[PDB]
Amino acid sequence: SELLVNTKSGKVMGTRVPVLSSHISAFLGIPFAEPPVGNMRFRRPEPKKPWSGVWNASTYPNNCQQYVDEQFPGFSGSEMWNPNREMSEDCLYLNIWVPSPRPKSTTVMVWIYGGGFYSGSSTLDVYNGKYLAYTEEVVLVSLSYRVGAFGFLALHGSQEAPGNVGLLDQRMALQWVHDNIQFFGGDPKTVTIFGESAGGASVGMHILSPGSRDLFRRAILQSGSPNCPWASVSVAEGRRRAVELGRNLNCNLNSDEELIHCLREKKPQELIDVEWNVLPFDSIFRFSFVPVIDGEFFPTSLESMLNSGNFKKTQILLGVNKDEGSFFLLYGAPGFSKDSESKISREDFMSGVKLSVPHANDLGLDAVTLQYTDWMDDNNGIKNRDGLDDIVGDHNVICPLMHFVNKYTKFGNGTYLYFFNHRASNLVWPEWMGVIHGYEIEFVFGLPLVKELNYTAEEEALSRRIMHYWATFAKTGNPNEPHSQESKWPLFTTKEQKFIDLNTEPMKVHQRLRVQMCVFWNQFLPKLLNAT
Amino acid sequence: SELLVNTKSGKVMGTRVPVLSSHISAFLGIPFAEPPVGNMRFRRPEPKKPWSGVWNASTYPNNCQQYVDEQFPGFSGSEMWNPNREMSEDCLYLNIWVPSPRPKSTTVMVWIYGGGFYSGSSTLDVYNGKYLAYTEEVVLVSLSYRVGAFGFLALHGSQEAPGNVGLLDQRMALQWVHDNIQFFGGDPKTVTIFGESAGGASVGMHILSPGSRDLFRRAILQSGSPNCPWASVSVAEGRRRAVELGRNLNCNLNSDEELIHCLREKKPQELIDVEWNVLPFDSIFRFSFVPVIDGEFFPTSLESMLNSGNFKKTQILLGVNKDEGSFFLLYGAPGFSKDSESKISREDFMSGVKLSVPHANDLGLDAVTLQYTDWMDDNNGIKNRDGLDDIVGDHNVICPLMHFVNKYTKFGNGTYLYFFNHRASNLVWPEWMGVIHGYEIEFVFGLPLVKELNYTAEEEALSRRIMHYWATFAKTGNPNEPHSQESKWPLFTTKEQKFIDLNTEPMKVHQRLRVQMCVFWNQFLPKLLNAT
Ligand SMILES: O/N=C/c1nc(CCCCNc2c3c(nc4ccccc24)CCCC3)ccc1O
Ligand SMILES: O/N=C/c1nc(CCCCNc2c3c(nc4ccccc24)CCCC3)ccc1O
Ligand SMILES: O/N=C/c1nc(CCCCNc2c3c(nc4ccccc24)CCCC3)ccc1O
Ligand SMILES: O/N=C\c1nc(CCCCNc2c3c(nc4ccccc24)CCCC3)ccc1O
Ligand SMILES: *[C@@H]1O[C@H](CO)[C@@H](O)[C@H](O)[C@H]1NC(C)=O
Ligand SMILES: *[C@@H]1O[C@H](CO)[C@@H](O)[C@H](O)[C@H]1NC(C)=O
Ligand SMILES: *[C@@H]1O[C@H](CO)[C@@H](O)[C@H](O)[C@H]1NC(C)=O
Ligand SMILES: *[C@@H]1O[C@H](CO)[C@@H](O)[C@H](O)[C@H]1NC(C)=O
Ligand SMILES: [Cl-]
Repeated sequence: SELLVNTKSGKVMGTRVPVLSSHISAFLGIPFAEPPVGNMRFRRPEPKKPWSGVWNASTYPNNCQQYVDEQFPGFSGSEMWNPNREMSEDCLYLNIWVPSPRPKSTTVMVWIYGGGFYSGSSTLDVYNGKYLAYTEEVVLVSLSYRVGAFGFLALHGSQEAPGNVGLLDQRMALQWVHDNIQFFGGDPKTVTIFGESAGGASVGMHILSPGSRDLFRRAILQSGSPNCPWASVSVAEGRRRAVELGRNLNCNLNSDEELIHCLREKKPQELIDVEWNVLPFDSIFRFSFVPVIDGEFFPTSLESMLNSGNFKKTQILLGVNKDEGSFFLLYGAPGFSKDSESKISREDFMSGVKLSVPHANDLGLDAVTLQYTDWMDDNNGIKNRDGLDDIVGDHNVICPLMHFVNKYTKFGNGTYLYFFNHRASNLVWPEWMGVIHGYEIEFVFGLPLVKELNYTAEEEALSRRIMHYWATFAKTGNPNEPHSQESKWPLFTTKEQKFIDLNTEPMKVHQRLRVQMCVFWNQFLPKLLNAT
Repeated sequence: SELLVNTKSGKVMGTRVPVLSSHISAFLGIPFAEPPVGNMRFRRPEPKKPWSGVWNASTYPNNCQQYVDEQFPGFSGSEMWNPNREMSEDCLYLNIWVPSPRPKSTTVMVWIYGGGFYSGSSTLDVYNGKYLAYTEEVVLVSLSYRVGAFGFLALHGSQEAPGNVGLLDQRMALQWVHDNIQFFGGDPKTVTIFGESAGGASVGMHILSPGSRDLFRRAILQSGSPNCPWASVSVAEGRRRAVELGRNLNCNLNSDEELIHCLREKKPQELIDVEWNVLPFDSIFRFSFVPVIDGEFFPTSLESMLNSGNFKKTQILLGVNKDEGSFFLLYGAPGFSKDSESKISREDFMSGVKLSVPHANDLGLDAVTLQYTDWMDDNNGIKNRDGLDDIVGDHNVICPLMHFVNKYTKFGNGTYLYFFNHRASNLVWPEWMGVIHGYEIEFVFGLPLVKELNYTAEEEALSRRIMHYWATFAKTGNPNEPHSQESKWPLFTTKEQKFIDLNTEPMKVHQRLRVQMCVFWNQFLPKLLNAT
């Protein structure tokens, strides 16, 4: 039987699902950890102890407990990212799409969802793996992990809430795949982890963390990077927010044991209701419970590891979207509306600058402002909008990722960099928002191949071109098929720094993605804020 | 006679000079102060004691003791700036061109030479005033003042060497014009002072100084302004350079009397020969002995005075050239040469900005470098050269002037702003140097009118238009004749900030001359240097 598979933890029964006038096998909601429930909230995951009988792996599992975005109720553009399944702390499950008939020892890609480390689901419509698994004949795995305080509360010193456990949640799913993927046709020696936003930074953290390196072969990062200013926090700061979360619920605060114990008696949503109140500043693109640089998952500072070459040396394919930051301005900055062109007064631009670089002193705010303001036209509400759009995208995604791409490529065995700048013909968001953070995912996952979704012919062609790049890279370490006729995506090299546009037009090679702005973000401004 | 004039100090006898197939009157070498020699070296000028008989005022006077530029011996492009007659401390003379026949109470323009306060002469071929006085029917005066240590050695506290005496020289010539220009057909109620480089800052400094505000009606500043970073020093820095100048001549240093008595014993060129060894920094566009902010010529800081409106309220006309900095890099900065295009390596560019901003910490040099480097092309030697050229131009002339013009226009009674960017067809310097510091002077003074000088027909028109702009402004406060078909040079206003190009093509109006770079130079970099 194709759908009955005996794993190291027990038997599993999947389901035949249809894809594009064909079918493949799906195993949905396979447990890989013990439920982190009760006195195991905030604790490192423990391996799923084995079960008797047959797991019904035909339905998506629960979603992890997370903040639900209700800004625009019923709007598809926002709720495609919201939980589509009941929420529970019992969430550590994974999904598998296997081609039919089952391959022998074929390539495995493991999807890690974003959502800023406080949200995200493996069961979203847009992460439906059946299209990619079927089209590129790969075994496709959605893992899940604890987000928010449940996944990343960090009281360095405590063994009851040490931090990074949502990252260990993913490491443990990776280990599950290492021990079990062969039973589905997967080659555990040819496993590509990929992920977007917080998922891309996660990928980058498994590249960096020694405990994770040996559980996967290659790596893809989309709009995310380990060193992003939002992607981690120091031990002291994570202790602050953890204790501050307690104060916000009348938790006794003398000791970690008593603090932890209070927070474990709480209902999930009570933690979630106050989760955002622990941030140091009025922020945009900042999140309360993210990884901590602890000396265990992360041996030292992310930057010293990058200098020393202290990370996994492999091939990586990574990139960013044109307008990473627009979605965050819409939600968190004055002057932005989903229902107007969001032309931005000067006064609102000043406020958006403040909210966009939380940590900058006054001098740093003046530098940022100067760097992005056209002083022949400082009242042009569009240039003020796009300018602050660039600010958020450059500060939080593009420039952090270029720092990572340059540091990594000095030691890696091959880098491929892309600039995704197609705006979907069928987009539900306004034109000012541009190529939005997360909207390359639907092309990665083959959704433009569904005729009823009404993407254009050349959008289907772009999706197939992207899936193949991803898949060919996952098999071979190179997005291209060598000595084949299609134009060849070049290696990013230390010296020439090439990268490609990803869109419906023929390929274009460029060099030095956003150096001018990124020199500011990665070298000048850090020197400026450091000086006092 | 018409050439014999009884002044309040004695009779002078001028000479009849030809100009453009006509003739006018010239009174050369009229003395306006007592010769500041021996024991009156470094001291405030005293007014010329009256003489008996007829002063031969028919040949140019001596030039003040100055450093003579010898980098290009016999080369016309630099020789035209050097003394063209004997140098003497006995140099406090002025020259007057009067149209023939002698007008009744007409407009008076008093020229103030530049030269970084260490050099310059009233008697250069480009400062010949016969063309301007004849063509525009004005009475043209050119004064002189002590330069270098002789004029600006400052030991504040002392009345033997108090500083600024070169500015007082100018004032006393202005006062001589107020008292005797009526006898030459000049209207002492309608005197316009004008000058270039150090002369422009001098004009500007008289606007601010109270003891100078009544000796003229209105002001022209070319490529200089009072706040230029090379144009003044504190009393402490002046005293430091004065004591250090003594040290270089093993002068007694225990007291100002002892130090000054020692410096009055040395021959002029002994002082000159060490004058440059007192700068605090390896720098370009910096000069040893310049005006002091003493509390008396300037009652408070240049900035506070501009803020409180503590200056003369009238009409000013002012402007800059396109490539002010080129000349200073040629003489002082690596990779530059008079006989190559002077493509600049990244290395020489770094060395370049270090000499341009000698007062800057490392964060400041970084900011400058970030501000003028194209990081898509950081090794383009042309872009690096031009970049360095703009850094010197903007920092030393343009942006200092723009700060002055914005501050002045709040309180003034009318501002006119120019941007001179014609490159003379017969120029003897290389193309890379562009529109050079000082090279619109030949158009102000009508040199294109001389057929033998080999200008174009369109350069004569530009000079004729410039001269008429200058004269008309001096006579009325407005460069525009108020009917005059043409194209009217708009008033510069606080809000709209209009200026005009000066070149051979029809006048265009723009707004916010170099606002982008000047926000950096006037607002951000100073705040950075103060913060760190
Ligand atoms: O961007 N949203 C902007 C935004 N929304 C809300 C509505 C949801 C309730 C709290 N929820 C969030 C909070 C904060 N930041 C959030 C970011 C995303 C989603 C909810 C947030 C920071 C301050 C504390 C509360 C409130 C404040 C906001 O500032
Ligand atoms: O810190 N050191 C400061 C420094 N000083 C100089 C002046 C050198 C000779 C002046 N002679 C010239 C003048 C002018 N314009 C010129 C154009 C071309 C050539 C010579 C010119 C206009 C104003 C009057 C003098 C050069 C480089 C420096 O770096
Ligand atoms: O331009 N600086 C570069 C420079 N030049 C020279 C020319 C020889 C005479 C010195 N005399 C001048 C000095 C300076 N600047 C000058 C500019 C024009 C003409 C003579 C200068 C500044 C530094 C000290 C002396 C020597 C040393 C230099 O280090
Ligand atoms: O700033 N504080 C944070 C913040 N939180 C929210 C609430 C969650 C909605 C995120 N849901 C979206 C996601 C992504 N892309 C989106 C594009 C458009 C609309 C929603 C998107 C990609 C990564 C996964 C989630 C909104 C705006 C914010 O800025
Ligand atoms: C597994 O669950 C699905 C969903 O309800 C159902 O269709 C199927 O019959 C179940 N299988 C068994 C053996 O219970
Ligand atoms: C990767 O490593 C192999 C051998 O270890 C080497 O030959 C190859 O050139 C490397 N490729 C890149 C892109 O560094
Ligand atoms: C001044 O005197 C006469 C005019 O009376 C003139 O010709 C002469 O050249 C002048 N003096 C000198 C030294 O040139
Ligand atoms: C000041 O100038 C303005 C125009 O710039 C004009 O009203 C007048 O010339 C001056 N004002 C007074 C009160 O004299
Ligand atoms: Cl002393």
